[PDB]
Amino acid sequence: GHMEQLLRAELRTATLRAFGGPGAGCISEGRAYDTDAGPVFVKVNRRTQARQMFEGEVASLEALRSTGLVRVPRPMKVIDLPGGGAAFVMEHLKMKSLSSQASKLGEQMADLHLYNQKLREKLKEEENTVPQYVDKFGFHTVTCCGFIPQVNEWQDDWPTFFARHRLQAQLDLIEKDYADREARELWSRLQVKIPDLFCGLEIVPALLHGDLWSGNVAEDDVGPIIYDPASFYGHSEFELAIALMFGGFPRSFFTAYHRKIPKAPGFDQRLLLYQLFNYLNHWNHFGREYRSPSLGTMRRLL
Repeated sequence: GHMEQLLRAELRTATLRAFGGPGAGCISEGRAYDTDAGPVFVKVNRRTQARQMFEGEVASLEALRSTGLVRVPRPMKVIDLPGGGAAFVMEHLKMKSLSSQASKLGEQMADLHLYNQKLREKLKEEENTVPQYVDKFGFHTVTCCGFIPQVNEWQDDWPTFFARHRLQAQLDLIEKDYADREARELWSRLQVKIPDLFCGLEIVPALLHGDLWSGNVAEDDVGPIIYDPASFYGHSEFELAIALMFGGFPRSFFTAYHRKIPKAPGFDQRLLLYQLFNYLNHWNHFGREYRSPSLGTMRRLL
């Protein structure tokens, strides 16, 4: 069976009539189909690592949806395609661009980073008493930021996790593909200074969307919607690094967010360490074009 007949088999509808345009106006890829059981959105990708990439997104969607705090599209099915790759069926929402609900979202995001912390505090009262806190950084599965199968192996210390499984992840493929001299030299000097940027700070693992830029965030008649997660447990300030970079966010959004999680001492230097990951990752996805920002950033830190 091809794409439409396979979608009909797994969704149990005879209709699957389509509507909408490229990503319904917001999502980068995708088409919307009206089926017997209401509407769905289908994302297609014909690379080999498509299923895994999509299986990472369902874990991400599964984990944010289970906190009740933010509205994400409900995963539905992941169908392997005969011509290579996979299709990912999901609940279809109608989406406007984030304007009025930018106040509501900043506090939804703020709650989401504090959710796992409210869980630890419940377990404290539970222990002394005469739904599960995550004490480590990482994720139970491979979620992808793009088409790079990432590693979310649980590490206990955040600077450790981030340096080896985020930054080194990227500067390794940058060494293989580009053989960039200024990159390896700068990275060897930076890697030692990272521990000095998190002193005077206690970090409680926070569940992150993982790619929260202005183009992965919308709104509804009901409220704000986020989508396209690359989720893991990390440092809440990381979530904002990509959000700032391509700034389509209203000041509404950060006025709310920082009411609950205010900017801690050292915010503005760790901001650079996190935007550094995104610059590297974009170098690897989009070309040498991101070399000037990537290196100018490690230059800046030192």
